[PDB]
Amino acid sequence: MTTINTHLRETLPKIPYVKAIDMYLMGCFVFVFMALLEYALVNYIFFSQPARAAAIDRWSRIFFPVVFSFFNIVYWLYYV
Amino acid sequence: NYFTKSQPARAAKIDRLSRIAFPLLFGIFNLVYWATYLNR
Amino acid sequence: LKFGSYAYTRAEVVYEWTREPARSVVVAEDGSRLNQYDLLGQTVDSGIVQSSTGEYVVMTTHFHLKRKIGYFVIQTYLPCIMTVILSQVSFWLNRESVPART
Amino acid sequence: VFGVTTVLTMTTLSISARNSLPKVAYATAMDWFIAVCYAFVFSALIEFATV
Amino acid sequence: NIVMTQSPKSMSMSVGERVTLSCKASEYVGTYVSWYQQKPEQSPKLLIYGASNRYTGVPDRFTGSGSATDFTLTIGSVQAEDLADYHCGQSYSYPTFGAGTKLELK
Amino acid sequence: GDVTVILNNLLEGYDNKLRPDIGVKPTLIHTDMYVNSIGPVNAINMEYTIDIFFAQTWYDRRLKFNSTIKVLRLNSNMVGKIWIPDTFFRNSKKADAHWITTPNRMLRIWNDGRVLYTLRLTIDAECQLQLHNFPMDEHSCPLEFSSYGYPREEIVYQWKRSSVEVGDTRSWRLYQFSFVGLRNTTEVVKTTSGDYVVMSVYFDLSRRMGYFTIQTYIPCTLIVVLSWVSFWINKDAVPARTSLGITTVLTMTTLSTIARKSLPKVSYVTAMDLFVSVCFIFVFSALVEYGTLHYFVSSQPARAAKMDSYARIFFPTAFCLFNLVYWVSYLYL
Ligand SMILES: *[C@@H]1O[C@H](CO)[C@@H](O[C@@H]2O[C@H](CO)[C@@H](O[C@@H]3O[C@H](CO[C@H]4O[C@H](CO[C@H]5O[C@H](CO)[C@@H](O)[C@H](O)[C@@H]5O[C@H]5O[C@H](CO)[C@@H](O)[C@H](O)[C@@H]5O)[C@@H](O)[C@H](O[C@H]5O[C@H](CO)[C@@H](O)[C@H](O)[C@@H]5O)[C@@H]4O)[C@@H](O)[C@H](O[C@H]4O[C@H](CO)[C@@H](O)[C@H](O)[C@@H]4O[C@H]4O[C@H](CO)[C@@H](O)[C@H](O)[C@@H]4O[C@H]4O[C@H](CO)[C@@H](O)[C@H](O)[C@@H]4O)[C@@H]3O)[C@H](O)[C@H]2NC(C)=O)[C@H](O)[C@H]1NC(C)=O
Ligand SMILES: *[C@@H]1O[C@H](CO)[C@@H](O[C@@H]2O[C@H](CO)[C@@H](O)[C@H](O)[C@H]2NC(C)=O)[C@H](O)[C@H]1NC(C)=O
Ligand SMILES: CN1C(=O)CN=C(c2ccccc2)c2cc(Cl)ccc21
Ligand SMILES: CN1C(=O)CN=C(c2ccccc2)c2cc(Cl)ccc21
Ligand SMILES: CN1C(=O)CN=C(c2ccccc2)c2cc(Cl)ccc21
Repeated sequence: MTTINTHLRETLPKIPYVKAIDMYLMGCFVFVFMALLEYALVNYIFFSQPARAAAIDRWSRIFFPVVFSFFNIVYWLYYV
Repeated sequence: NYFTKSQPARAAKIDRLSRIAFPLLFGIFNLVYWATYLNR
Repeated sequence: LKFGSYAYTRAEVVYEWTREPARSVVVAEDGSRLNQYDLLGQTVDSGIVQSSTGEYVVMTTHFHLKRKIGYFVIQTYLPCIMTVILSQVSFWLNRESVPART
Repeated sequence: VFGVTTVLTMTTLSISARNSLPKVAYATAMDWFIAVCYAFVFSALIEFATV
Repeated sequence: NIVMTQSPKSMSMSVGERVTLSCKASEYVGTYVSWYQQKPEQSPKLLIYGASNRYTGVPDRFTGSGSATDFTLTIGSVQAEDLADYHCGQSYSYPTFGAGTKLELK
Repeated sequence: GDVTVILNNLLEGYDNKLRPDIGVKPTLIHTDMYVNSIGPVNAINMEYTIDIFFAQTWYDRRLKFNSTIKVLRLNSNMVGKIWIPDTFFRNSKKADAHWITTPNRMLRIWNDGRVLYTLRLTIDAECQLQLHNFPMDEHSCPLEFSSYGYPREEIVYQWKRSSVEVGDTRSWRLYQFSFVGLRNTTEVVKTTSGDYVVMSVYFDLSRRMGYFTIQTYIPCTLIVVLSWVSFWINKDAVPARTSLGITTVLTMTTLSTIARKSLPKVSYVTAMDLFVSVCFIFVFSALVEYGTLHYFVSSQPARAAKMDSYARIFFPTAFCLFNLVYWVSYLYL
């Protein structure tokens, strides 16, 4: 995601405000970042209880694409 | 990692201490830096 | 923005502002191609330069600029903070996962 | 690490390959080749996930 | 409205001694501060036009010193003809003058 | 007025195609410079920018008038109507005068025929930089000039006693360099058209290692210490140490490549290539040492036990000794 962003930035001029494509990249980065943090949280409480860990894992497996689709529809309906 | 399997209590203590000393120190650095470079 | 006379010394050609010095250099409203800075105002002055051929009138104009931080925040200061946070998230993984934290 | 590094290499190849030609709004034949290759790499990782 | 504050409001001085007058501006006035001298029942006469430039017909004992906001007028060998009022005025904007300093002899 | 009749009487029967004393003696030209700024010294194209006020003075016995005025002070309108020497800069790649808002030239003729001609120039001069010892290097590269068509027997140049004057030296565009001084030179060079009097001004520059420091010297050393931290990691976690070493190798390569784009495509080794090369070697040696460690814990453990403890003290001392010898050897030169 960082590689993707770096390649795009060199083309555009040094403007202070946030573009729409930069907003989308920040959304995708926040999603993959929270995925890594969710793994860190599941790994922190893995030896203590496996029930809560498995519950958080199967909750992530259903609620990350739904929230991503919500963000995608809000984005493609506000910027069109 | 070097202190595990020889003194596990010390490794646990320094990982719990560095679990709270790092965000505090980074926040203090952020406050001091932005304060000294926004009021300049 | 310093301008003066070439070839005509102070005893030959002198310059002056046609209106009040605060009102002589006029910047237009829609006249700003700045992306990275912010024009705050203008400032004129008048003086004399001492050259090898005589003294010359020099009219000075200063434009005051302030750099906008909005680009450099998103370019460097927010990724640095996020990378430091990504380093600090390694402290929460278990001590039995050595390649992970490595 | 196989799957993720080949997906990274495909991403780098796609960005580094689309800068040669101008910024046309339609798909070329290199874009179709890159898209099908990216689909194959991503499909390999998804099959590993299923296995 | 650029306000010029002149100090002191009143001063006394003898003959043959150095004297220093000061003028301070609220806003920026580049080098467009002028010093006028006014004897009683007379019109003011320009002494120093601009910061540190003597007018034609002024003796070489008056000399000015300029900056962005702080301005000075110094007289050297003071004779008995410097018993007058002295005004500082800015010309960067619409002109405003100072209050004046009345030199007296004691 | 009177200046109009003087100027009209000076230009009757005047030939601007012939130098003064065309068959009598060579013309003596006194030259002055005023360096306004020395621009960026980029080493890629082996050049540097300079802005000067070039002043020439000579004697023209045809521009001699009798009047109560002593000097005619003119614009650039009359520069093309009298004889002007054909001075050109021999080591310039591109050079232009200034034309905004009116041609920045000055002509002054005196009572006895002495002409002074001044003009503002911006030169993009050429100097081959021997880029050894980079970035701890010092250069002295010139600005030369002479006449183009008139040889030594026709035009002779000569410095004054107050020839070259620099300005403030703080508003100059020297980012990576530092002005230290100058010296003038006069010589005669043989050319296919004749012998020409050439005058040179050498500017001495020294490179300040403040950008290359925080760009390469600090990060490469930090990456070396990063490779060093692998020794304190447990010898059983094999993917950890292998990944650390090879990713450290990645960082070294990327930093080396991004660091070599400052200097030109020279074929010799500099004082900057050697440093990054030795840093790469150090990272290479650390990884190959762990490789031999992992082979030797399986082959025979008596040799592989105290090898890592030896490496923990041998790698920093070797790097510190390299740094001491490198820095003294390249700061003595
Ligand atoms: C291949 O083809 C190329 C394209 O044709 C060709 O390039 C051209 O070369 C010729 C010859 O070298 C150039 O001609 C001269 O230009 C000199 C000034 O030059 C520079 O400026 C021009 C633009 O010209 C304008 O601006 C100046 C300064 O303001 C004016 O003085 C000019 O008149 C002219 O002004 C018009 O346009 C302005 C807008 O630009 C308007 O604002 C203005 O009002 C006018 O409308 C640039 O193009 C040049 O750029 C080039 O060259 C440099 C060289 O290093 C390059 O680095 C750069 O990249 C460009 O390539 C450059 O910036 C003129 O001064 C000069 O005129 C004089 O001399 C001749 C010969 O003696 C006279 O016949 C002529 O009358 C001129 O003389 C008078 O004025 C001078 C002023 O110094 C006096 O000293 C002199 O005494 C005389 O005064 C007399 O007349 C006055 C009225 O004119 C009067 O008042 C006086 O009282 C007195 O009577 C000449 O025109 C030409 O510009 C080049 N053009 C281009 C596009 O490059 C190239 O050479 C060819 N190569 C080969 C190998 O063949
Ligand atoms: C520039 O050149 C002049 C002459 O070419 C140099 O001048 C001389 O200075 C020495 C003392 O330093 C005198 O003894 C000579 O008599 C001077 N020459 C003349 C002709 O008067 C001058 O030093 C040079 N400037 C430099 C090298 O910076
Ligand atoms: C002090 N000085 C010189 O002696 C060289 N000639 C002068 C000058 C020459 C001609 C007209 C006006 C001014 C000049 C111009 C600059 Cl932009 C900076 C320093 C400087
Ligand atoms: C400005 N910004 C952030 O603050 C979040 N972290 C960064 C980052 C982190 C490391 C290197 C480069 C960039 C990032 C990545 C994307 Cl794809 C979009 C916005 C964005
Ligand atoms: C492309 N490259 C690397 O990958 C890292 N090591 C090399 C090298 C390493 C050892 C010996 C010779 C050359 C090097 C050196 C320079 Cl001065 C610039 C880029 C660069």
